[PDB]
Amino acid sequence: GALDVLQMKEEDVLKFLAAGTHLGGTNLDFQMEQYIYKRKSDGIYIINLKRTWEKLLLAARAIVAIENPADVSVISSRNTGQRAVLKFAAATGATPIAGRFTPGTFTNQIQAAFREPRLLVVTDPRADHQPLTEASYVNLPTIALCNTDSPLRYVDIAIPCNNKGAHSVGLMWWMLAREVLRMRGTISREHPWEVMPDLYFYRDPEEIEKEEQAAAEKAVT
Amino acid sequence: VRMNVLADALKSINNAEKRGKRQVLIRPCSKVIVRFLTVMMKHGYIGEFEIIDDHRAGKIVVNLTGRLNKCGVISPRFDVQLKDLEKWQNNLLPSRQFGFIVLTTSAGIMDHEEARRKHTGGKILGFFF
Amino acid sequence: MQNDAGEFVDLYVPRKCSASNRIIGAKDHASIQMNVAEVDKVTGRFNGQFKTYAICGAIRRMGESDDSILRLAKADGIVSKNF
Amino acid sequence: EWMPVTKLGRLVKDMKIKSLEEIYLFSLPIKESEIIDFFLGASLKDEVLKIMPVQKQTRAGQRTRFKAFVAIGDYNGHVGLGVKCSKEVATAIRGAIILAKLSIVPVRRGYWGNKIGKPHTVPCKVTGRCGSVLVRLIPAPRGTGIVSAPVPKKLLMMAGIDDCYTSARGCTATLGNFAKATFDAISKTYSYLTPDLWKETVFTKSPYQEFTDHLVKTHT
Amino acid sequence: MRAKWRKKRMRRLKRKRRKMRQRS
Amino acid sequence: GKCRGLRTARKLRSHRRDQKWHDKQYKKAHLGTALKANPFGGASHAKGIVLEKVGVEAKQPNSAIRKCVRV
Amino acid sequence: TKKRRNNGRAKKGRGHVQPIRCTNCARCVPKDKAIKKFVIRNIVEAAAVRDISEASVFDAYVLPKLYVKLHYCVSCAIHSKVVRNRSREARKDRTPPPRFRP
Amino acid sequence: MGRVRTKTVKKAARVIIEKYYTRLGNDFHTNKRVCEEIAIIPSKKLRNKIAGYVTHLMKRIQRGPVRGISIKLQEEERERRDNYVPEVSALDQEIIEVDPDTKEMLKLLDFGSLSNLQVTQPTVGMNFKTPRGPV
Amino acid sequence: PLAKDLLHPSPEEEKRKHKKKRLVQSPNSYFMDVKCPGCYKITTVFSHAQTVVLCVGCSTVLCQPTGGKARLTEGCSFRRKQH
RNA sequence: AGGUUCGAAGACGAUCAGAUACCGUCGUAGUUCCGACCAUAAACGAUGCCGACCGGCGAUGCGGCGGCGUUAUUCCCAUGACCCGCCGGGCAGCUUCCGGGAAACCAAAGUCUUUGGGUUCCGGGGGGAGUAUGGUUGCAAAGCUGAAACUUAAAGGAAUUGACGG
Ligand SMILES: [Mg+2]
Ligand SMILES: [Mg+2]
Ligand SMILES: [Mg+2]
Ligand SMILES: [Mg+2]
Ligand SMILES: [Zn+2]
Repeated sequence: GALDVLQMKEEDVLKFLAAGTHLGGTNLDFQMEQYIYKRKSDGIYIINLKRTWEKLLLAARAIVAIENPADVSVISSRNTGQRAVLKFAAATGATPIAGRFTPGTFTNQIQAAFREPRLLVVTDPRADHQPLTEASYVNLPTIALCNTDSPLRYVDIAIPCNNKGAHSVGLMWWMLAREVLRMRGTISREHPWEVMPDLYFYRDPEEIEKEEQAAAEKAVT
Repeated sequence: VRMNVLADALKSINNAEKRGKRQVLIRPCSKVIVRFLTVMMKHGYIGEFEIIDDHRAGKIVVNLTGRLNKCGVISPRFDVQLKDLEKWQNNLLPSRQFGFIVLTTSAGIMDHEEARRKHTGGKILGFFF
Repeated sequence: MQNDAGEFVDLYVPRKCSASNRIIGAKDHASIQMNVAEVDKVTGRFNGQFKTYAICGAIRRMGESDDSILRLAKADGIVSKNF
Repeated sequence: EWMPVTKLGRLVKDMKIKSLEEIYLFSLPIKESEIIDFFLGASLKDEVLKIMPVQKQTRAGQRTRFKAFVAIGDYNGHVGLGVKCSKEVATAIRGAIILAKLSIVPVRRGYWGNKIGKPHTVPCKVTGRCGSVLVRLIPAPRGTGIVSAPVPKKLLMMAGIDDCYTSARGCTATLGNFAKATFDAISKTYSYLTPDLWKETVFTKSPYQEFTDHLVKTHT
Repeated sequence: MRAKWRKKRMRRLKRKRRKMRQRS
Repeated sequence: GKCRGLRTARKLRSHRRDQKWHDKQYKKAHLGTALKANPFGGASHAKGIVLEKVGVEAKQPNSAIRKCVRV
Repeated sequence: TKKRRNNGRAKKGRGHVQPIRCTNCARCVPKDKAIKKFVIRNIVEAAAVRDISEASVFDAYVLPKLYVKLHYCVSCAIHSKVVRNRSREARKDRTPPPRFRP
Repeated sequence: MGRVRTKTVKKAARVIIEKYYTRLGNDFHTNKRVCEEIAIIPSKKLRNKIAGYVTHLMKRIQRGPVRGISIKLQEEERERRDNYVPEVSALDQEIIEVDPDTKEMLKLLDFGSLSNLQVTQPTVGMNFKTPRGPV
Repeated sequence: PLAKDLLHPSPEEEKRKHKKKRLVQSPNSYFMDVKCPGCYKITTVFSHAQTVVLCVGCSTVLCQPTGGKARLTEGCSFRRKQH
């Protein structure tokens, strides 16, 4: 986005920094070298937030360029992002795939899981290598959420952010959903979105089984 | 050791073209290299190119337009005549519609069609199509 | 194609990769063609039309489709200059 | 009675796509053989090249299956080669015919020199490769015919090339590799870049994105 | 026969031939 | 690889005529020993006198008597 | 058919490597080719440490250890099951087998 | 031992649970009776095996989802999963610990010198990476 | 990447590259003014000296030849010359 | 010269149907050094040399250049041992639909019908045969150079499936 309306905001920067989203791994990919800002003395590569925002807007433009919202497929094989892709698909009309990705979904036209999308969106190239490889048989362009150490073999609009932190993954799936809805005619762009980023977050069953009972105790007393 | 600077330039350009690089740097520059690249430029197979001038043999950065298939060389600079130029054409060029054989004649470095037009033969340098 | 009488004797003209200027073959299923939806000046809303790029299979297999699409967006102004 | 399960098949069935070149332009894969006989009806000619009985050594001596190579194509610019191995010869023949129909490629035709009528030969010399077999197709002047071995000769005839010189190297007795190398050489005629194709390409809407509103209501 | 032992047997045969020629 | 210099023709020609002795057809046709050993002596046909009528066993997979004449 | 890229030995920038005698059959083996097994054995077995400690004069004796660097030819190594035949993919793993320490 | 079920009973159990989840319940005899009319099972000995696996699977379904699915179950999990949205976000911390280098990045982006950002002492030693090889 | 700007590389890559492998050869060495203590004379010394230089006025030596660069003795200041 | 160990030949004891062997006890030449020969090895990376280009990564050896910090001494710099990098020359490794190849595999065995950077050696179906003869070298053993008659429809390579394995 080259315009002033499509520019970074201080609250968005705060959300990014709170969830992380700018600390990558200790390894760097030569194709992500131009997204990396600088690696600290700790050895962690720090990404460029303006660049990752530009990539996010580019992916949002690619998504909103498709007429049928059901024709874009959002996937994630990792539980740190399964909830995010499910909420994203519910919000934007996409078709979700969470967890196991059966081989031949895009290639074998026999099994009931078979589908033909026009755009694939991937939480992690390393985790979702199989759907990325299958996209090469069916003329399927892909967007991925890449980290500093992830391959870019079959990726087009790789957002160079993070694929390790649950907070970061959920936050940026929320960012993509909000941006595609805002560029569509559903949000006014002035007031903040009513959907909370923590909704897209994934949490561990250890705390799924305790937070609600603690809160119920707080309510009863 | 390096004995054919033109051959090295042409192989470097061929490799960069096959890799899809937008630019490539030929380290040793020569007048024959400049003329060969000029005829390729005039036919449109490459874009602009730059001659970096150090006080040694200069360097060249050429911009590849992505429309080059092969730009090989004919290292033994054979004596070609107007009577046997067409056999070279058949042996080297992919088709009669396109492709060029570059040869140095006493009228300058040119392609085979221009050499035939001004009725002169020379020494074959290389080809590109 | 386009013999000397002027008619185009060719049943189709194949697409070319906007990144590396290669013919995209009919059986290049790895290759992609993608639209990017631009927005209007003030409100940043989708204005209907888009801008199209094509990437061939070899280019988008060696791993540089990201860089290619980013450069094309910079050239067309979708990605700002100060990127 | 053909009920497709493909967006492309649905568009072809509903006559949205008016020619096979529309699919070829966007490089969409053909996964239903009923797509192409819609376009090339009563014009696709079929030929069986060879029936080689491969067999796998087991406890029960040898388990013999049959591999059928089939060259299909209309004599106007579309050819395809399909190979299928099966327990039975007739099923192998049908499978090979379907596979050849799926792997139909368009053939680019040029002129040897001084373009006058319709193009007849290959636009430039091309080379196909499979195993150790290398097949080189060389443009030929009008009226020469197809000078080649019988196996690539009938394949080029079904492709629609009228005139062509050829040169083959390697173990051409391997009919499968010979036919596949010739098919690759035929296929890459469009992949080869020529100065007349230097014009900056213009992009039209993909069939899917053009008929999105049809696929949602029909291919639900 | 192992090639090395063929070599050895050939050496013996050559010695025998040389001795016969030397005798004559 | 092979030399390609503008004045290596002597070496190329000498190498060709030196390596041409390494295939059986050229050696057979240009050494003369095969022609000397040939009972016909380079002739297509030849006349002779039958000395004896003999039978020759065929090779192993077959089983027959081939009728030949010593000439 | 070359079985191993390293030919079964660690010899890259060397011309000749001095040999050693296998500790089971006295076969001359190149030192880089031999299987090395550095055993730190307890000088007293686990069924005897109790008796030795009970009969030890000192209040707390740390029983010594026997340190021996065995070398094996591959014949002896395979026969004694120090090394095993592995699949074509498994042969390319240089990671030693796990210690099974927990 | 030797009570492991077979594909023949498992496929049928999954299918009839998917088709007739509303009709069926978690009672063995009720399930073995509903199966008698929702499926033409030739054998009683296989019918009640199917019924037993059906009761097992439905007892599982009441607790948590399995590989066999139901559309109402998907909708129930969708309407139930969007819960425990905290009254305060997990990403609105009053202060944010930030590195000096990232602070330089922010001032490059022009969004530096924010009140919420608090710079931290950079780590010293560069003692990352693990020692190479065993030991 | 494909769009490396081979004509105008940035100073960090230029300095990182080898002397001969740069776009134009530039030596990594320099000449420096050196003031040895107890005198007024300023001597020009190569930064990669292979000899043992010294102020004519002051008997102490100024550089010890080492592997790469001249080894200025403790207490001697040096200044670059015109980059 | 010197000869401890080992150990061709050899003896003996075993083992075995036989056992001129594998196993054991001895044990000659040799194995060690000096001088003079010999010029051969699966002398292997079964892979010419010089040069150019064509991916990524983590290491390692040497040299050089930078940098937070820890350490060694002393009152401070250097200067050594670590830590993070960069450069160049190396021995290599992992990965890759660069590309190649019959494949195994190979960043060279790539840049090869889109065939030409320079140059050396060398193969032409399998045997006969590295034989015969001639020459030459050597004290010898042998080394180098090196056919033919005749014979044969295959011999081979890489992978696959099976069958079998003390
Ligand atoms: Mg050796
Ligand atoms: Mg002894
Ligand atoms: Mg050479
Ligand atoms: Mg031979
Ligand atoms: Zn042993």
